Amino acid sequence: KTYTLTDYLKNTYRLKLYSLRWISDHEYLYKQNILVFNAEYGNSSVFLENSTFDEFGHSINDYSISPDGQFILLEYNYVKQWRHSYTASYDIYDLNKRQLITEERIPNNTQWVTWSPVGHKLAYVWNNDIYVKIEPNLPSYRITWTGKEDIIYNGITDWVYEEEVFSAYSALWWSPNGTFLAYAQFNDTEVPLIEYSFYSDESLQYPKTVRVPYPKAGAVNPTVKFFVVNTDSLSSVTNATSIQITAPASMLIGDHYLCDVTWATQERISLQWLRRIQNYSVMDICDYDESSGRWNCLVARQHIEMSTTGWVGRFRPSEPHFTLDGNSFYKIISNEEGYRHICYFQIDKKDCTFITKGTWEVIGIEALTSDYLYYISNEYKGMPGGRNLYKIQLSDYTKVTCLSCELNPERCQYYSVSFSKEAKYYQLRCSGPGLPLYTLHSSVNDKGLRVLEDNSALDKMLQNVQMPSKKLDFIILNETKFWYQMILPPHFDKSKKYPLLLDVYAGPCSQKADTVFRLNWATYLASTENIIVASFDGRGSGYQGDKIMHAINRRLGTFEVEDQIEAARQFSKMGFVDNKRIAIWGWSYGGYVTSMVLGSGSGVFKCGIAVAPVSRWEYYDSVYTERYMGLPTPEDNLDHYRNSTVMSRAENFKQVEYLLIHGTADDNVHFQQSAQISKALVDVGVDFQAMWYTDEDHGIASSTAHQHIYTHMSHFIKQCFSLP
Amino acid sequence: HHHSRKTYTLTDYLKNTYRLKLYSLRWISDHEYLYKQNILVFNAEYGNSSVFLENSTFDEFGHSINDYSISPDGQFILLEYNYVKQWRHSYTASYDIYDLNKRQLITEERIPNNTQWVTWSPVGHKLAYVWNNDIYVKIEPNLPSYRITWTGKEDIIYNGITDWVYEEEVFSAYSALWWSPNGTFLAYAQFNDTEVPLIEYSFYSDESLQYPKTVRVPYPKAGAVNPTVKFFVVNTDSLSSVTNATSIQITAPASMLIGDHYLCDVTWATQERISLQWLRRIQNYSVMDICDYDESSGRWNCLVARQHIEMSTTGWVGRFRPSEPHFTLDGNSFYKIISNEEGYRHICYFQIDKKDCTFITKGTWEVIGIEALTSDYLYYISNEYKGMPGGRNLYKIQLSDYTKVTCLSCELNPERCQYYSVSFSKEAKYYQLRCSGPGLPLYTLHSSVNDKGLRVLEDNSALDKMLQNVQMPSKKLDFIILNETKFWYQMILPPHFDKSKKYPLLLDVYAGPCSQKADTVFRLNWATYLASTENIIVASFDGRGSGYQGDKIMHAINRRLGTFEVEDQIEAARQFSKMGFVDNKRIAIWGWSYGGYVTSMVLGSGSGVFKCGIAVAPVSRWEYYDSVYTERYMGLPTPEDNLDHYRNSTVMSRAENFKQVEYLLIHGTADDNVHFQQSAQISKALVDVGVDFQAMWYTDEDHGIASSTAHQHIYTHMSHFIKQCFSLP
Ligand SMILES: *[C@@H]1O[C@H](CO)[C@@H](O[C@@H]2O[C@H](CO)[C@@H](O)[C@H](O)[C@H]2NC(C)=O)[C@H](O)[C@H]1NC(C)=O
Ligand SMILES: *[C@@H]1O[C@H](CO)[C@@H](O[C@@H]2O[C@H](CO)[C@@H](O)[C@H](O)[C@H]2NC(C)=O)[C@H](O)[C@H]1NC(C)=O
Ligand SMILES: *[C@@H]1O[C@H](CO)[C@@H](O[C@@H]2O[C@H](CO)[C@@H](O)[C@H](O)[C@H]2NC(C)=O)[C@H](O)[C@H]1NC(C)=O
Ligand SMILES: *[C@@H]1O[C@H](CO)[C@@H](O)[C@H](O)[C@H]1NC(C)=O
Ligand SMILES: *[C@@H]1O[C@H](CO)[C@@H](O)[C@H](O)[C@H]1NC(C)=O
Ligand SMILES: *[C@@H]1O[C@H](CO)[C@@H](O)[C@H](O)[C@H]1NC(C)=O
Ligand SMILES: *[C@@H]1O[C@H](CO)[C@@H](O)[C@H](O)[C@H]1NC(C)=O
Ligand SMILES: *[C@@H]1O[C@H](CO)[C@@H](O)[C@H](O)[C@H]1NC(C)=O
Ligand SMILES: *[C@@H]1O[C@H](CO)[C@@H](O)[C@H](O)[C@H]1NC(C)=O
Ligand SMILES: *[C@@H]1O[C@H](CO)[C@@H](O)[C@H](O)[C@H]1NC(C)=O
Ligand SMILES: *[C@@H]1O[C@H](CO)[C@@H](O)[C@H](O)[C@H]1NC(C)=O
Ligand SMILES: NCc1ccccc1-c1ccccc1
Ligand SMILES: NCc1ccccc1-c1ccccc1
Repeated sequence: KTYTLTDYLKNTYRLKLYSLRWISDHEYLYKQNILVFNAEYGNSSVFLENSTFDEFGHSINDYSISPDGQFILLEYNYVKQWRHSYTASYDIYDLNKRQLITEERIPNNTQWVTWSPVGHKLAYVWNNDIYVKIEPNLPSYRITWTGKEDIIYNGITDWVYEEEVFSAYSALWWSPNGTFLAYAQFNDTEVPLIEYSFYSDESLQYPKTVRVPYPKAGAVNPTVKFFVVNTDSLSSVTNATSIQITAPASMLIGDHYLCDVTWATQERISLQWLRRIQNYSVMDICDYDESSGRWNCLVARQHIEMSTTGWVGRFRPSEPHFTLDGNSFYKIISNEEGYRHICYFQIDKKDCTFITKGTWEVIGIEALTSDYLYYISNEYKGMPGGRNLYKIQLSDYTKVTCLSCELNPERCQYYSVSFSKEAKYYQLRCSGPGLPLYTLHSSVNDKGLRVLEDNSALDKMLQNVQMPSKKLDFIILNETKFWYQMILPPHFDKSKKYPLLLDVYAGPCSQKADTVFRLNWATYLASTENIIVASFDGRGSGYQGDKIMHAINRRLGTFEVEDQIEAARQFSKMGFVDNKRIAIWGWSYGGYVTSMVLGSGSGVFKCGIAVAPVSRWEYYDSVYTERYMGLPTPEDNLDHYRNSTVMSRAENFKQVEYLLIHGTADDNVHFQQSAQISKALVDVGVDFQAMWYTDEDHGIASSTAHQHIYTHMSHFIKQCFSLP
Repeated sequence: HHHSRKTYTLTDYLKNTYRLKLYSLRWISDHEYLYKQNILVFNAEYGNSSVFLENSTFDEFGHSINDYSISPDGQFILLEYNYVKQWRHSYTASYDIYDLNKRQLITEERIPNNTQWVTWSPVGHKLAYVWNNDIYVKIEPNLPSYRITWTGKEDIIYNGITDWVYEEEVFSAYSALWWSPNGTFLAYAQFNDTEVPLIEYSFYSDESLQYPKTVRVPYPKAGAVNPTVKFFVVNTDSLSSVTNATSIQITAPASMLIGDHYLCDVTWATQERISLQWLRRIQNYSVMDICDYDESSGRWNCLVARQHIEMSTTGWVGRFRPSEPHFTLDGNSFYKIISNEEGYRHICYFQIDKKDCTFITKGTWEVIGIEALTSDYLYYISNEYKGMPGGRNLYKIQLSDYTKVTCLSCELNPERCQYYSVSFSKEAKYYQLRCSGPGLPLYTLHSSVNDKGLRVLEDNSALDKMLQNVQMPSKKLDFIILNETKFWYQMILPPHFDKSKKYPLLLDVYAGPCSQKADTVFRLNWATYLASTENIIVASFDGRGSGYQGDKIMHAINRRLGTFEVEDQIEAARQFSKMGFVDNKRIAIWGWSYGGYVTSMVLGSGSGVFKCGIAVAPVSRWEYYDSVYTERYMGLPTPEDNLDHYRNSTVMSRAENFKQVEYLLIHGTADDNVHFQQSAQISKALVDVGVDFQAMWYTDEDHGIASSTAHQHIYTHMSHFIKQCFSLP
């Protein structure tokens, strides 16, 4: 038998995870029941039983143990908002007594909650204001009084900061020992609202209009203010006093963003700010002052990170990792040859020294100790789509050890890591070419303690199914390596001609050719329909240096689009591809590129599917769009904004079969974007197929809609490929 | 060859290869009408037409002239430009006035931009116009206008113009202004939408609009808060530029003010007598008031003795609304189509001071409309000829002798003409007949004194020439017996139709209350193409709920929408397949609006009769459609009325059954009538039960999906879907 659409949609074959949350430097929690595990022995006692909260009445979505292990926070009444944001009810459970607190409870509709990093202090956001609980059963102190729905956000992000800047709803930062609470304040007063209908359940007589403050390209952005409150000197008599830290003079001169918050020590915080033109950012290092109670960020302690060839950072400037004394830090920046490497900074000195070098990139700094910096990179075998954990000796930068490279080179070439509280242990997460493998390691000697999850259950289930394989490789274009992957049908025959589906994203810093094992739609297409599904990382793609990544700076809808067409041409020349049956599909940026490709009039592609595509860049949000496109003004980049629309390519869609799909409640890529594509196609008399999804957002992630869209897409591709 | 090789193609339909010529005229007097070659004044009797306005006269105008309107006295012309469509009847335009005698544009005190309605008095050249929701009157075109109302408020208070629901469902017009016969009085309605909830939807506009617009329209859905209505009459002769105008309120009868009600008809009877019809929100009870002007009061008074009640125990009253009265010259009598004791609609003769009327027509057929009445004759359209409800003829009944009824149009050309409408001159001395009948449309002129044909105005001979060579389809108009009742169907049959072959069939459905889809009208439409080119039979059926056949058939679906009319369409297809020439592996159904709903209900019925179908802008559940139309047939969506059937006749509840059929669902996103909502709820329900189907939204299109480009796209799209459903290459 084969891996079917049903298998994909119903998860017949499930990849087991081994999700753990470190509680200390040698203990971690795991759900089977919730057990505590020992890293030394692997023994486990039950921490809270299957039904410890039986007579609760509510359904528990998640939990959060306080750092000192004295209280547990139960989260229920989960209502998803955007990508990361949501609302929930909360209860505090005294662990020393095993009983829910009933006094001064956390209110319903709480936007964000968090423990302080030590002890059991609590900070939550409710109705856009910040409250603090020193003790779970004591009244909370109100920190901010300016909270206003859709307008002022204290300690939580607005739509655009949530999606594009912090990848989080929270804008609350505890100092390491919980003394200070730092937060951001966002003002959306003059930011225009995107409006769309929400139809809701059949019983709703009149559709509801959703209105979300959302800055599209070149519109009025939110403004940001930054505060730090002392949670140890809180009065129950007077209103708490918040100390503002103003953005540096180089940022105040125009529109800007707060793009990073990172505490260095107990009395030192680092903030990164980004100009609206995102090629200039500044890091301030701010110290708490004694006989003034204020925060001072010495002009001399400013660190500038700018780019001559593009934007700054992969998606934002990278975060700093301070040494314990906070007089030094490490961060990933692109070197003089454009490759992202770790640079070592002195709090006071302008120049940093690079501690990594080469024609590969550091992905992330993972942990810092007294003697070692740990990082993940794609250095192993010059493969940008592999991921390995390396150890770098701080006293000698040349002494670099790959901790994961050789553990299982056959099945594992893509690792992530999770260190214990003080990096004494680490769990390795291999998502590698073979089935995922989760292993525990002692960092003192780098030996492997034990296998946590090996997916042998999946492994034997899969023994009985004709499974596809992955070919990961590169082609040469202009004396440059460009990587691609193919999901090849089972019993693949080089001498026979297969239909090929080109799976595209191709956004700036994207990577679609990697060593990750996946069970997805492509898996079914290859396994059952005998379709090759290819992906390709061309210009604009990430983790290969700025020469490649910055190629599309200010030129979205050009090189990354052309390169996808070129990749398909190269794939025809591999001899096992039926060039009468090449297709392309993508979601979001992938939707855009698919559409741009189908409208290019290249003649390479028979058909395509665009899901929730951007159709023109003025329709998309400011932070993301302007990062690559600049501003849509006559003095900046209007001409290319005007040039890079799918609408302008409508005529060329006469040569191809198109499917356009979009959820009507997409807060991210607004239905508007597809509504304009469809209108333009109609206006030039192009026939095509469409599908809207009522009330689905950008994820089209309802169990039923998810199943419906993939089913619908399968029929379209099978129809396009003459597959019965 | 030399035999017909051509067919009527999809391109022919979309590009208008074969154009039907019309002959639209407008009577100016009792013996002259206007026409357009250039604007001429044809003399009806001789044919001599002197030139009235050359095409060039407005070349220097600087704007494209959408329409024109000559004052009743031919002294002034109204030029309409900057036309901006709103709903089905409503729009906005600029207006200028050209003095026909003085030969130039009036520049002083011009009608403002964004005028909602303009109209001449029926005699002379008084003017009434609505702007910013208020009424203004110009006694002369170049003088300052008199402001009648001061209460107009966008979306809240409408003066002399209807709100959404009154435009669409009650008056079929934007104006709520009615001049008295000689222009002395200007009657108007005033609607109040303060608590009517707003439908809201996105308008995407030109691609240069960065943020979509949200359109907000006061629109009462079934059971919602309705607009209130007040009625006024102002004397335009006693206007002054020193005091504000005095509007005299005419209140509704107490039997109406007791609960929610509507004004459904306004009809002047004389210079000093107006008749109002009012309808209760439960639309089974209506009251006509008849109101004389009082000379000493300066007020209007409706005498309770002259009050007339029209009701129905079986359904609603009127075909879509209570019928309009047609008054005798003295205004002491009127004629009015009402349903007789056995449910057939006929002309009843009423006396102003009397309760009981006398029926002037009888029979198992119906009067469609009263068209004209004189001292000696009443002229009306009916479907009596050959007992064919889908046929239409002009009849003449003698007022002094009801047994003397003459058919004026029946026998003119019986073979090509079986469906007529009429246009009478100002005092019925001449009339134009429009034959749309089985053959090519024919326009003729007549004098009513001797009823002889004066001339052929337009005979569509150019089109007859072009068609002489193309394999056109034929129409079969016949009936079937069901529960010993005749139900009529039509078939657009492919050329060289062969009884022995098995053709695929498309059920073209509408099936709304008082609908008629089986008639004698000649049409060049999508159905023409399907038959001519694709060899598909496209049939239509008038089952229970349909009109022009009596209340027995028409009221069968009262309070029961989505039942018998739906069931009868399914039943029809069974009959068609059992006629022997239908391939019942290939039966499709398609409809728009109510027809979209019926399509959806049929596809979701689980009958197994249909392979596929297309629903365009369908209603999906009655709580989503407007109060006036829905409640007419469905009552209130309340537990103590009809909530049960409201909840029971949604297409959503039938989602599961769509697993058995190929479905295409189409809807314009800016549909102000049947909201996109209705399809959005259908789609969600089909997604929820894992049914695959096909969809197409039309960005910024409304209920008509009428844009040149969109119109062509949807028909191309549907053609592909139907061709693939039927395995047609
Ligand atoms: C959020 O920003 C808005 C817009 O800048 C601020 O509103 C202005 O406040 C000033 C002084 O209070 C007034 O004089 C202006 O007229 C306001 N403009 C508008 C558009 O409202 C608002 O004060 C800010 N709120 C916070 C809490 O910072
Ligand atoms: C802390 O600050 C808040 C908001 O600034 C105060 O609450 C307001 O108090 C003023 C008078 O001082 C009233 O006019 C407002 O109506 C109050 N707003 C609300 C509902 O909070 C609060 O009293 C302050 N606490 C003190 C006394 O320091
Ligand atoms: C339109 O109708 C509304 C009611 O729907 C009228 O508003 C009322 O006005 C009176 C007196 O001004 C108030 O007592 C009521 O509270 C209002 N009604 C409600 C409930 O809103 C309004 O006057 C009408 N408009 C006009 C000018 O006719
Ligand atoms: C693991 O085992 C030791 C005894 O060998 C015990 O003291 C410790 O508490 C255990 N930890 C857990 C997680 O139960
Ligand atoms: C949260 O909401 C529910 C439902 O209204 C209510 O019964 C409960 O008391 C609320 N809990 C809190 C913490 O306010
Ligand atoms: C936390 O840091 C603050 C500020 O430096 C300091 O006063 C305090 O000692 C620390 N708390 C403890 C007891 O760890
Ligand atoms: C940042 O971008 C602007 C606009 O593209 C450009 O003119 C400027 O040179 C850039 N600044 C830096 C510091 O590279
Ligand atoms: C129409 O014809 C009549 C009769 O022959 C003629 O006298 C007249 O000039 C024409 N009509 C007008 C008023 O132009
Ligand atoms: C209508 O608008 C145009 C353009 O704004 C203006 O020139 C013209 O005078 C206006 N017409 C009237 C009669 O107000
Ligand atoms: C007419 O009515 C309005 C308000 O209803 C008033 O403002 C206006 O001045 C009145 N006209 C005069 C001057 O009589
Ligand atoms: C129009 O009607 C009014 C009301 O009956 C009357 O006073 C007036 O004389 C009429 N006008 C003419 C010129 O017939
Ligand atoms: N908004 C940045 C982002 C982050 C994660 C995934 C997708 C996207 C995205 C959506 C739409 C268009 C371009 C990117
Ligand atoms: N609103 C009555 C009407 C009149 C003319 C044409 C269609 C319709 C209509 C639209 C939607 C649903 C039911 C009827």
